[PDB]
Amino acid sequence: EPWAAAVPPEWVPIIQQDIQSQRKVKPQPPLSDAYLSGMPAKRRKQLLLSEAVSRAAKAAGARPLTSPESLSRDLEAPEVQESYRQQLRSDIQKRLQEDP
Amino acid sequence: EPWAAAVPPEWVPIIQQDIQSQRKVKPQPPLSDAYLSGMPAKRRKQLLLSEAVSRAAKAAGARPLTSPESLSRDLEAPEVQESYRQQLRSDIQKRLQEDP
Amino acid sequence: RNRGGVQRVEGKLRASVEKGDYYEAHQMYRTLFFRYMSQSKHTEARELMYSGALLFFSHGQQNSAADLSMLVLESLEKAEVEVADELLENLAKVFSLMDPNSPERVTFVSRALKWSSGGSGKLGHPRLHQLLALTLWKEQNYCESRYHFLHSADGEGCANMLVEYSTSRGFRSEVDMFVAQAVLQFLCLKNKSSASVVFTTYTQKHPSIEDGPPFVEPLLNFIWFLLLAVDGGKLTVFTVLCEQYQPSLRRDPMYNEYLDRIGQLFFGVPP
Amino acid sequence: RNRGGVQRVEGKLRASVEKGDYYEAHQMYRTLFFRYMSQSKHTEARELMYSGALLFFSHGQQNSAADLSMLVLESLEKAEVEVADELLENLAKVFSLMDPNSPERVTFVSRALKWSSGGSGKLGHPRLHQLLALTLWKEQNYCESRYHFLHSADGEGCANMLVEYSTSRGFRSEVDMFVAQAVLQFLCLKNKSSASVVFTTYTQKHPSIEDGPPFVEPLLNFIWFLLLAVDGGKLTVFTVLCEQYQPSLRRDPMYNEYLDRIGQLFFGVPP
Amino acid sequence: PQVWQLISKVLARHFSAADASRVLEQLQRDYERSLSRLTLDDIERLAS
Amino acid sequence: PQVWQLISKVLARHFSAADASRVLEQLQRDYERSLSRLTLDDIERLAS
Amino acid sequence: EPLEPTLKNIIEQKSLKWIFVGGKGGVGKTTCSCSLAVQLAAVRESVLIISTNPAHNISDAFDQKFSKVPTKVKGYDNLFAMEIDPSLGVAELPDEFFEEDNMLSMGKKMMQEAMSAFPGIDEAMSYAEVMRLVKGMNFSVVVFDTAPTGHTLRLLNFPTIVERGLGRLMQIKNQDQLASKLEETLPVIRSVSEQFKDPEQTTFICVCIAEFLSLYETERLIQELAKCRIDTHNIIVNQLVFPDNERPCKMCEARHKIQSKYLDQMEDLYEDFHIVKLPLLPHEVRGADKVNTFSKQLLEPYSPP
Amino acid sequence: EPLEPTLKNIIEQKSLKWIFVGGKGGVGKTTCSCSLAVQLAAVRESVLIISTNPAHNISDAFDQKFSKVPTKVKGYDNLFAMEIDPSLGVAELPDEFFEEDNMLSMGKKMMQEAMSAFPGIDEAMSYAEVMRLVKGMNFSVVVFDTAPTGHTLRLLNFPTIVERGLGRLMQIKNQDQLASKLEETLPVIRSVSEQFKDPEQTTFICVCIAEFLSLYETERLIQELAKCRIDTHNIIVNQLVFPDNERPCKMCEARHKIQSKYLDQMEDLYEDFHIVKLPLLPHEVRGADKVNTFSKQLLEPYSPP
Ligand SMILES: Nc1ncnc2c1ncn2[C@@H]1O[C@H](COP(=O)(O)OP(=O)(O)OP(=O)(O)O)[C@@H](O)[C@H]1O
Ligand SMILES: Nc1ncnc2c1ncn2[C@@H]1O[C@H](COP(=O)(O)OP(=O)(O)OP(=O)(O)O)[C@@H](O)[C@H]1O
Ligand SMILES: [Mg+2]
Ligand SMILES: [Mg+2]
Ligand SMILES: [Zn+2]
Repeated sequence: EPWAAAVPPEWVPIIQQDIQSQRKVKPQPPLSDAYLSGMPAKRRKQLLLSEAVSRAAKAAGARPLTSPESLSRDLEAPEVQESYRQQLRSDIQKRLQEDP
Repeated sequence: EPWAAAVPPEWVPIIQQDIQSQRKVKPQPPLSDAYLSGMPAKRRKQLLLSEAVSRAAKAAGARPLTSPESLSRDLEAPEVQESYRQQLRSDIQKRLQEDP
Repeated sequence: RNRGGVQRVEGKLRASVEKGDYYEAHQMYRTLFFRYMSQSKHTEARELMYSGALLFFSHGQQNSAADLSMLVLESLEKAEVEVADELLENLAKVFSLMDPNSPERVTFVSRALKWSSGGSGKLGHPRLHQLLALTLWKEQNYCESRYHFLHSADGEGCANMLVEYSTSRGFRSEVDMFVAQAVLQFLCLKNKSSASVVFTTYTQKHPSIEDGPPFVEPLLNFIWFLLLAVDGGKLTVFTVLCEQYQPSLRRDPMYNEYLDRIGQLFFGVPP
Repeated sequence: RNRGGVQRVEGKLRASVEKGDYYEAHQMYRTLFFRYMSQSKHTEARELMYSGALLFFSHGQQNSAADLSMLVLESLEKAEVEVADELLENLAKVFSLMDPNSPERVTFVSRALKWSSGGSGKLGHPRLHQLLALTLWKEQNYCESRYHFLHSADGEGCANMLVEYSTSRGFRSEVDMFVAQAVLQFLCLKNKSSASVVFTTYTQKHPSIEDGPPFVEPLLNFIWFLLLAVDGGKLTVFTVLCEQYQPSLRRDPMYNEYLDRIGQLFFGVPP
Repeated sequence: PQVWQLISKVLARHFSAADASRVLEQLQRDYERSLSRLTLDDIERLAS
Repeated sequence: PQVWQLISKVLARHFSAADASRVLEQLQRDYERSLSRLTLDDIERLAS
Repeated sequence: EPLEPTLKNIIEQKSLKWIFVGGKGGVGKTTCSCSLAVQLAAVRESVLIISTNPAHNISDAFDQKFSKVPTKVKGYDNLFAMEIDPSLGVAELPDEFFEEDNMLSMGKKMMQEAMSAFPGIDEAMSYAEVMRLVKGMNFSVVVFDTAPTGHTLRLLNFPTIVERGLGRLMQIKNQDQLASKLEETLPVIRSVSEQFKDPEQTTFICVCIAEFLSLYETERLIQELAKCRIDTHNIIVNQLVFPDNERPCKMCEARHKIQSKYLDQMEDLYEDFHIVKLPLLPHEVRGADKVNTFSKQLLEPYSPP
Repeated sequence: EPLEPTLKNIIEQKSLKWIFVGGKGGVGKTTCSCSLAVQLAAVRESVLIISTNPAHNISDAFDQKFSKVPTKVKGYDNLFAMEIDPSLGVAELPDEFFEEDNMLSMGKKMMQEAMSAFPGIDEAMSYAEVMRLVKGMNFSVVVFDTAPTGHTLRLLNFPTIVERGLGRLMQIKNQDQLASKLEETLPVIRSVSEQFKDPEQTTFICVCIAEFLSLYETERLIQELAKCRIDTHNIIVNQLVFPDNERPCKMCEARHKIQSKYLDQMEDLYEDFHIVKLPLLPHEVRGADKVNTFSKQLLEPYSPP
């Protein structure tokens, strides 16, 4: 290849492999905050449903027909929504499993 | 005259006199500071020769051939210049005489 | 019992005044004023403060008396007491009793004027302005006396003060110009009747001015015609008078802008 | 006689320390420091302050010891003492003895670094940076330890600390990226030899990295080739390496700007 | 039973069909993004 | 004897003819203006 | 009939959060404030003491140096102390990876240099710490060892003027990303102002000695506080002298006469105020033990044996 | 061997113009400053005393209220007193002849309203009065009854920072008629700074009591003054207690023990300082007569009978 001319010949082989490997490696997963601490960027890596639904509506600009206050009242976090809260706990446990 | 039409007829005579007198009255002399105190303007109404001569040169932009410091030294306020200082005193006395 | 402290404080204040401990009496006056105000006894507090200020003035305690007078003004302000002639006379007496050169007077008057009808024009009752002007004239503070007279509503005493000021200080040729200035300033203050009375009195009483509406001085005739036109309100007459007398009006340039207000004020001249 | 006061003060300080009146001893330490400085006895003042700070640290007087350490730094600054390894070790010991979370350390180090060759780059002797980094690593303050190592000149201990930090905190897939970040930052600091040694040591010693310059990880091979190119200084090689490895360099976007500096720094790339 | 059933049945009474569907899918997208980018700090925050 | 003689003879040694004449006439103009506009306050200032 | 001459109300008023100790200089603001904080620490879950006075003495009062960040006071478990720092936030160590933005560098340099020595910086920094606390709520109550009457009054006025200025600004907001920061500050600003103006949330302890200067400085301070509408319903008379009739001396007798005169004046003047009287002690009131002993009588009405 | 324990040097140093009295609060700054001014009035042609402390007490000290403009002190012919005014220059009565310029009206309104209550206004106004004096030179010498150590140090630093800022501005002058005003101020600014930094022109009197807090506050004040390079070569130990061996009492004995300890510490610490010792008096030090009597011993080394 053209670029191979500039680099020394013995660098030429490995690079191709690195290129070939590079085309199949799955993109970088979200980084560890420990690593990010070494960079000045302020990037980083909604448990409660009322605010999650409000954010979804805001990002979609959906107009609640009755009211958003009713939406908040419709639950008040009862046992059938505690179902969802421990569903969240389980989901983040599975996340941790995939990142041990 | 044209302006006489607007004003009442009996005002007409006197005004002419005031006009005629007005053309001969010598302009206003400098006002008394007492009078000027009644107006917000900061107008108002060089005893020593060194600074007077410096001001004259500045207003004329004259370049002293030898030096201005020499000009100041040339007098140092001796008796022959005390002549000028009491000449000043006499001149302001005459001023006061004309304004008693 | 709870109130007993105030009575004991008042008795101690009386005793201290008797002993001549004037500064301690001043401090206890302040304390009593604050205690009374906390009880909403505005009238009693003001009367006590006035009596204390008068007493301190009588004994030469200038600074203490000024502080107590300022407390009196504070009492007037906080209680929103409606302006009354007696209170204005009281404040005028206090102002007179002060040291003329002391800055407190400046602080006092500015406040006092700001109190009396403080919502519009620093006017209050022009009675207060008249009293201050009379006090200054007796003190021979001609500048401030004239200023207050101009802001006052009394023209007769104003004219007499102007005559005295011109004779004592005014030059030979400024006699007419003084009254012209005062009259134009009155008109700038929108007080036509004051201007009329002051001009009439000044012309009648001034020794160097010959009696008769047909005055020799062109400026006096111009002022008379200007007053008559303002009574009429005809803009054309005002313009004619201004134009024909321009040589006299140029005697002091500022007259011109005064006229600019006058035409705007009494003849509908747009700004 | 005039000097007798200082000796009596020193004796009283010794007595107070014996009695355990630690705060009074701290105050008298301050007084003695100022008296000595007024006499230009900079060395004696600094030694006394260091001894007092060590003693206060031994007894748990954290705030007093920090204040005395700051006075030591003031003595170093005012006397313009040339940086020496012993003084740097002394300051490092003082910093270690401090409470890790106390703000004084931040104030101390910033000052201490600002003292040692305060005219350029906060460098001083990178020996000081190495000592601070080692102390933090022993404290397991990995972030600040890494920062100082990057500003230090020791790569071997730096590499060991990076290995420990990655194993303890780094994810499974970030192992190569940690060393890549450190190496690129070293190059951004213009320290090529530090980058070479740290990369070599990290690759050799890390359990999850297979020995051999032909590393399986594309990023490690890219870093090795980049180091070799920087040794060569050929811009075309740098551009080729950056282009061919773009998928790996995109793993953390910021790498790119690091390269922008590297090309500017080691390959004459205009800014 | 699971999150989506709960939210769909709750929002079927207060949003329009299009609005409810958009809200639900936006919530699912946000949840997927949060799960993807979850880190330890998120785990401690949840534990608290 | 009078001001003008003094100043002219003093300035005849240090200014050019044109410069000396201009300085002298400017001084005379300033003196005339000061005399014209003199008031009492000037009299007290001089007395001090 | 009169209010109990003790700070018992302060202890019993549990809602009380911000406590200010002030008065004429040298009367004992530091010692009395430390005593009050110690007494509170036996009731509240956690109490802080802040030496807003630039001439910090709490370190000397408790015989234990304190940093600019709260630190537990030796001998206590829930009592903390701090001294306000006039200097602005320290400069973080630059990364240096990229050439620093000179504009921000010099802006922060001037911020940390010029206003650090400005005359009004001390009170402003105290106010900033108050804002930090209103954001934190870490401590149950906080006791301020304020500077003398003048600067303490300046500090107490500062929230009002700053809130008024921010309100004006928000009126002028319509006529460049700082708007969000202003809107973030303004809630904290009204919060601090409201808490200071609420008697149930705060109170000012005026500490004074039985003397003309101290007495009338305290009177002026009380009137100024009333103007600021800060509740103040107790005074601490300090350094009183109680002669011993067994072996009296001229100095103590005359001092007692003067103090009795001015204390009668105080009691007459300050009805509806808990006037707690603190005797002069023959030993330095420094250290946890001595301070606690002094506070014990600060709460129990002292009476000479 | 030691320096004479009197302010005799202050009196004899005739070139001295600006005298600062400061220290811990309540030590006697006001009384000692008034005494020093009274002593000076018997030597200098005319002496002024300025109560820069917002909690002005010179009125109480001399038992005669003083305005914000110098006023002759009762009982003296060349002694004047004043209290600094935090408020800015009053608004002159508008003529009203013409509609007022709203821009200037509101500018002056804000000038007189906002910064009037700003925390740093007091020291700034004191500095402004210092500038006025450096423009006037009406009084031979001026004695400042400064606030406690912190704010006094702030005031003493203010000239340096303001002069530095004006120098920076003049450097930036090249990059709208205010330039002349800045150039008019700058001479006065270097004049005040130079006078403050000149020992022959000024000196700081540190007044303290024989106690730990006062002692070490005074030490910190002295060190800060040395940092500001303001000459200070005398201390005023005040409120000392001298027991009477004839009929001693426990309180006086213990207080004397404490004061003797801390005074020995002072003498050891403050070599090359005229340490003048002022006993506690059994009568209020107020009024011209009492103040003069107190000053008499302020100059003659007090020794118990
Ligand atoms: N009741 C008391 N008995 C004995 N000594 C006391 C008493 N109260 C205060 N002191 C001592 O008097 C001196 C002045 O008290 P303190 O320093 O607490 O005053 P302050 O109001 O905090 O002063 P500043 O305004 O200067 O901060 C200190 O030595 C203090 O120890
Ligand atoms: N030597 C003394 N003997 C007796 N009383 C004294 C003595 N010195 C001062 N006092 C009194 O002690 C109190 C405190 O003194 P003073 O008010 O002068 O202090 P200060 O330093 O000016 O205070 P502040 O910093 O509050 O202005 C006053 O009542 C004063 O009269
Ligand atoms: Mg204190
Ligand atoms: Mg004082
Ligand atoms: Zn006794």
